[PDB]
Amino acid sequence: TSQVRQNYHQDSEAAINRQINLELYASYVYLSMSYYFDVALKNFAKYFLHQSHEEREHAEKLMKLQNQRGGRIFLQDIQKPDCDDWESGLNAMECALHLEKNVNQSLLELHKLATDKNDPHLCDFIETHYLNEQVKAIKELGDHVTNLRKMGAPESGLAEYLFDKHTLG
Amino acid sequence: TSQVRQNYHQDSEAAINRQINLELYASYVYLSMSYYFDVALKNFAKYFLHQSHEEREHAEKLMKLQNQRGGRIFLQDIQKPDCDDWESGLNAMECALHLEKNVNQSLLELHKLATDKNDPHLCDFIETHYLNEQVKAIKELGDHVTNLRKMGAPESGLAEYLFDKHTLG
Amino acid sequence: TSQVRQNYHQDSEAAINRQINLELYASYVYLSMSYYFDVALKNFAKYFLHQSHEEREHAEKLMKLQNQRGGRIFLQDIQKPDCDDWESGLNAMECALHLEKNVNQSLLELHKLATDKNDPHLCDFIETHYLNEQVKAIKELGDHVTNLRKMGAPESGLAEYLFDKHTLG
Amino acid sequence: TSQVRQNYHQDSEAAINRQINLELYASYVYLSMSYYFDVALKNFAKYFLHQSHEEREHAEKLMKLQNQRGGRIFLQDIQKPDCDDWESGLNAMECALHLEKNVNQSLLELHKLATDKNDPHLCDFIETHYLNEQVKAIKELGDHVTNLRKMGAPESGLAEYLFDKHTLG
Amino acid sequence: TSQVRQNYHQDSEAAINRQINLELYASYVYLSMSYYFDVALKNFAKYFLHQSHEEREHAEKLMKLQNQRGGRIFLQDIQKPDCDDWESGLNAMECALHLEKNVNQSLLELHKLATDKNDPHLCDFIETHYLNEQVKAIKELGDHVTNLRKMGAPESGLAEYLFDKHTLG
Amino acid sequence: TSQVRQNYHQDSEAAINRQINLELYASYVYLSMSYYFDVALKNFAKYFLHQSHEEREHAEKLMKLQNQRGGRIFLQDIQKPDCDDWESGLNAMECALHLEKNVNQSLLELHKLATDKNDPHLCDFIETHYLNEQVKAIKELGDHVTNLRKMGAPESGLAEYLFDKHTLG
Ligand SMILES: [Ca+2]
Ligand SMILES: [Ca+2]
Ligand SMILES: [Ca+2]
Ligand SMILES: [Ca+2]
Ligand SMILES: [Ca+2]
Ligand SMILES: [Ca+2]
Ligand SMILES: [Cl-]
Ligand SMILES: [Cl-]
Ligand SMILES: [Cl-]
Ligand SMILES: [Cl-]
Ligand SMILES: [Cl-]
Ligand SMILES: [Cl-]
Ligand SMILES: [Cl-]
Ligand SMILES: [Cl-]
Ligand SMILES: [Cl-]
Ligand SMILES: [Cl-]
Ligand SMILES: [Cl-]
Ligand SMILES: [Cl-]
Ligand SMILES: [Fe+3]
Ligand SMILES: [Fe+3]
Ligand SMILES: [Fe+3]
Ligand SMILES: [Fe+3]
Ligand SMILES: [Fe+3]
Ligand SMILES: [Fe+3]
Ligand SMILES: [Fe+3]
Ligand SMILES: [Fe+3]
Ligand SMILES: [Fe+3]
Ligand SMILES: [Fe+3]
Ligand SMILES: [Fe+3]
Ligand SMILES: [Fe+3]
Ligand SMILES: [Mg+2]
Ligand SMILES: [Mg+2]
Ligand SMILES: [Mg+2]
Ligand SMILES: [Mg+2]
Ligand SMILES: [Mg+2]
Ligand SMILES: [Mg+2]
Ligand SMILES: [Mg+2]
Ligand SMILES: [Mg+2]
Ligand SMILES: [Mg+2]
Ligand SMILES: [Mg+2]
Ligand SMILES: [Mg+2]
Ligand SMILES: [Mg+2]
Ligand SMILES: [Mg+2]
Ligand SMILES: [Mg+2]
Repeated sequence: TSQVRQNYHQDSEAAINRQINLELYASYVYLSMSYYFDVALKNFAKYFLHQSHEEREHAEKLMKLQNQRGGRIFLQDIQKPDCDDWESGLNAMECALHLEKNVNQSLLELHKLATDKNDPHLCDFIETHYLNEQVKAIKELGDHVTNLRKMGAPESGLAEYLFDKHTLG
Repeated sequence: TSQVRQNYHQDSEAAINRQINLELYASYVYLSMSYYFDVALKNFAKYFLHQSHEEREHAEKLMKLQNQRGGRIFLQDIQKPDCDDWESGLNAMECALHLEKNVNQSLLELHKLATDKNDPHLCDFIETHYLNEQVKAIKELGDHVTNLRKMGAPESGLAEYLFDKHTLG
Repeated sequence: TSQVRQNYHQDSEAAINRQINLELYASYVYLSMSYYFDVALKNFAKYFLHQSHEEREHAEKLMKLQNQRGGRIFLQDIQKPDCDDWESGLNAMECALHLEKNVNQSLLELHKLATDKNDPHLCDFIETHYLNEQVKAIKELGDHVTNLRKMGAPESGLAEYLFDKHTLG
Repeated sequence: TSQVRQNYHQDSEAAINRQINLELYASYVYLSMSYYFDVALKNFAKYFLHQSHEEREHAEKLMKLQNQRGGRIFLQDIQKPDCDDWESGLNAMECALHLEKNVNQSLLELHKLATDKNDPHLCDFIETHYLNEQVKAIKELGDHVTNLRKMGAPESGLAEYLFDKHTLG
Repeated sequence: TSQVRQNYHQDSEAAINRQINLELYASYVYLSMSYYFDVALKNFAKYFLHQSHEEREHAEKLMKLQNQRGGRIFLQDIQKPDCDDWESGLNAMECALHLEKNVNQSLLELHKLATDKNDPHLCDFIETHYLNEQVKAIKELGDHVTNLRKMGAPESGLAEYLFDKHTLG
Repeated sequence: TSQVRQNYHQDSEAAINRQINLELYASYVYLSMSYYFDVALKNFAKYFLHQSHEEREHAEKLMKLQNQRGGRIFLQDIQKPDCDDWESGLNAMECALHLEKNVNQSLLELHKLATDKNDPHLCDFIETHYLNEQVKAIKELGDHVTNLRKMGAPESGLAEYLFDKHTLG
C-alpha cells in the first residue's frame, strides 16, 4: 500500500521489472565478450567491458525508478549469454548489434505501454535516459560491423588487429 | 590446445568457473539488498552497493586468472537472490554474513583442490586475493550483526536509524 | 559461540595466544637492551628501542587475527628478560640473534600446525607478515654479530664505538 | 660505583624500579582492554590503545630517570591484567579508574619517600611528569564512568554505542 | 657454520644455486634476441632487452635469498643461448615462450622441493616473487605468438612491422 | 652479404666478438664479488655491483658496434668467475685490478689489430669509449689496493670496515 505511488499501472511495474532483467542480461553478454578477447583483441575487450558497465547502470536506474514510483522490484535469474564462442571480433559486434536492437524493441514496447496507460513521467523517463542511447549504440555497432567487413574481416588477419588499435584504441 | 597452459588441472579449471558464478551471485545478492533499502536506511543501501561492486571485481579477477592459466571460461545463469524481502537492515546483514561464510567455504574447498593438484600458483592466488578479504568481510558483518542486536534491533526504531548514520555513514 | 569463526582449530587459537606472549616477551627483551646502553652506545639503544616497537606491533597484529578469526585472546605474564647485564653491545646482539631464532622456530611450529589443520588463511598470514621479517632480522643480527667480532669486539674500545656511529647511526 | 650518582637513596632507586613495573602493568591492562572491544565499541578500543601507549611512555621515562640519577634498572615480570572479561565498556572504564587511583597512590608514596630522603629533584620529577597527569586521568575516567551510568549503561544498548561515537569519537 | 641458517635444507640451497644459473641464462637469451633485431624490428629489440634486465633481477634476488637464509652462492658458466638465428620476430617469441615454460617448470620443481622439506619461507618466496610473474610472462608471450600468427606472420612483411609499432610500441 | 659493411675486416669482427665475451665475463666477476660481501662490507658490495652494471654496458656497446659496422654477433659461454672465495675486501680489489689490466691488454690488442687493418673508425671507437675508462678503472683499483694495505688490511678489523664507510660510502 504505497503512499507515494500515483498513476503507476501494475502492467508498467511488471514491464519495468522485465526491463531490469534484460539490462542485466545485456551487461552479462558484454562481460562475456570482454573476457573472451583476452588474447589478441584487447581493445575489443575494453570496449565490451565498458559496454558492460553501462548496461548495469541502465539496470540500476530502472531499479531506482521502480522505487521512485512506488513499485516493487522483482528480480529474476540473469541468463547466461545466448551467443558465445565468437569466431572473431566482428561476430561479437554482430551479436551486440542484434542484442541492442532486441533491447531497443523492448524499450519501444515499454513506451507504448506507458503511452497506453497515460503515464507521461514514464514516457519521459524512457525517452530521456534510454531511447537515444539505444539509437547511438545501434548506430555505433552498425558502423563497427560495416567497417570491419569492408576492411576485410573476418578473413584478414590485419583487419581486426588494426581496427583494434585505431577505432577502439 | 593451449600453448600457455602448464600445471593447470581440469578440475581446477572447472572449480574456478564455479567460483566465478558464485562471485557473480554474491554481487547479485548485494545489488538486491542495496535497492531494497531505499526508504529509510540509505547508508545500508550504499554499503551493500559497494559490497556488490567488490563481488563483481572478485568475479572479474577469477575470469582473468582462467585466461592467464590457459583455461576456458564457462558462464552459467546468475541465480536471483535466494534470501529476499528482509524485514530489517539487520536481517540483510545476517543473510550477507551467511552468504560470505558460504563463499568462504567454497574458497577453502578451492584451495584444498589446488593443494591436492600441487598448483602453488593457484594456492597463492586464492590466499593473496580472496582468503583474507573473506575473513575481513565475515568479521565486519559479524560485528554489524552483533552490534545491531545489542543496540536493540530489530524492534527498536532508533537502533537501525542511528547505526545507519554512525556506523555506515 | 562465534558466528564468524570458520575453519579455525582450537589448537591454532591456543598457539596464536602463545605466540602473542612470545612477541610481547621479545618486545620486553629489546626494551631492556635499549635502556641498558644509555652510557656509551646510544645508537645501540635506539636500534633496540626500534626493535622493541616492532615486536609489540608483531603482538598486536596477532591479537587482531585472534579476533578476526573468531578466537578468544588469552594473555599471560610477560616474563622479564632472561638474558641481562650484557657485558658489551656485541653480547646484546648475540642474545637478540638467539631470541629471534627461537621466535622463528615458534613461527615455523605455528605454520606446521596451520598446515596440519588445513588452515590456508593462517598459513598465508604467517608467511606474509612474519616469516620473511624473521629471516631479515636473523640475517641483520647475524651480520652485526659477525661484523663486530671482525672489528675486534668486544676487547677493542673503538670497535663498538665506531660500529655505533657508522652501522647503527 | 656510579660517578654520576648524587643524593639518590637506594630506597628511591628500588621504588623507581617498582614504579616502572607498575607503569608497564598499566600499559598491559590497557592493551588488553583495547583488543577486547573489537566488535561493537571500536572507539573504546582506540581510547584504551592510546592509554596503553601513554603508560609505556610513563615507564620509559622512569627508566630514563633511573639511568640519569645513576641507578640500576631492575625489571620484573609484567603481570597479566587482573581484571578481565569486562561485561561492558563501562566496566572497563571502572577498572581503569580503579587502576589509575592505585597508580596515583603509588606515585604519592613515591613522593613521600623522595620527601623523606630530601631528594628535591625526584620530587620535582614526580610532580612535573606524573602527578597532574594522574589527576587528569582519574578525572577523565570518573567523568566517563558517571556519564555512562547516567546514559543508562550498562543495560541500554544505545548508551554505550552513542557514547562510543560522540564522547570517544 | 652459519649462525643465521635455520630450516634451510642443503637440497634447497643447491636448487637455489641451479635456479640462479637458469635465471642468468634466461637473461643471456633475451640479450641475444635484443641485439638480433637491430635492423627492422627495433621495438622487438627493446622488448627483449627489457625482458633481459628483468631476468637478471630475478637472478640477483635469488642470490640475495641464498645469503639471507645462510646458504653459499655457487656460480656456474652461463651457457650461450641455445636457440639462435631466429628467422623472424615470431620465432624469437616462440623460443622465449618455450624458455619461460621451462623456467616455470624449474620453479615448480623448486616449490615442490621446498614443500617436501617443510620450508614455508621458501615456498612463500617462490610464490610471491616468481610464480605469478611466470604465469604473466607465459600468457604475454602466448598472446604475442598467437597474435603474430593470426596477423599473417611470418610470411607477411607488414605483420611483424605493424605488430612492432602497435603492440610493442 | 652486408650492404652496410665497409672497411670492416673479418679479423676485427671476430676480435670484437671475443671482446664482447670478455666484457660479459668481467660483469660476471663483479656480480660474484658484489653478492659475496653481504655480511660486513656492504659498500664493497655496491661498489662491485655498480662495476658489474658498467661492464654489461661495455658489452652492449660492443654488440651495438658489431651491428653498426655490418658484422655478425657470435656469443659464447660466459665463464664463471675464475677468482672466488676472496678472504677479504682487499683480495677482491686485487683480483679486479688483475682483471681490468687483463681487459686493458685485450683492448690494446684490439686497437693494434684495428691499426693494422687501417680501420680508423674502430680505433676511434676503442679510444673514445674504452681506453680511458680502463686507465681510470685501473688507477682507481690501484688506489684502493694500496690504501687498504697501508690502512692495515687485511689483518686489521677496523681497516676494511672504515674504508667501506669512508672511501666506498
Ligand atoms: Ca520528455
Ligand atoms: Ca603466497
Ligand atoms: Ca600466501
Ligand atoms: Ca617543581
Ligand atoms: Ca605466501
Ligand atoms: Ca679519435
Ligand atoms: Cl513483476
Ligand atoms: Cl553483471
Ligand atoms: Cl567448467
Ligand atoms: Cl551483477
Ligand atoms: Cl589459549
Ligand atoms: Cl612492552
Ligand atoms: Cl630494585
Ligand atoms: Cl606492553
Ligand atoms: Cl650448489
Ligand atoms: Cl647477462
Ligand atoms: Cl667470431
Ligand atoms: Cl651478467
Ligand atoms: Fe552501450
Ligand atoms: Fe541498456
Ligand atoms: Fe565484501
Ligand atoms: Fe567474493
Ligand atoms: Fe625486529
Ligand atoms: Fe616478532
Ligand atoms: Fe592515561
Ligand atoms: Fe602511568
Ligand atoms: Fe619476463
Ligand atoms: Fe625469470
Ligand atoms: Fe669499471
Ligand atoms: Fe669493460
Ligand atoms: Mg539456460
Ligand atoms: Mg535526450
Ligand atoms: Mg530459480
Ligand atoms: Mg602454501
Ligand atoms: Mg595477504
Ligand atoms: Mg621469573
Ligand atoms: Mg612476503
Ligand atoms: Mg599470575
Ligand atoms: Mg605541571
Ligand atoms: Mg656449449
Ligand atoms: Mg602475488
Ligand atoms: Mg669451467
Ligand atoms: Mg689515431
Ligand atoms: Mg676520451
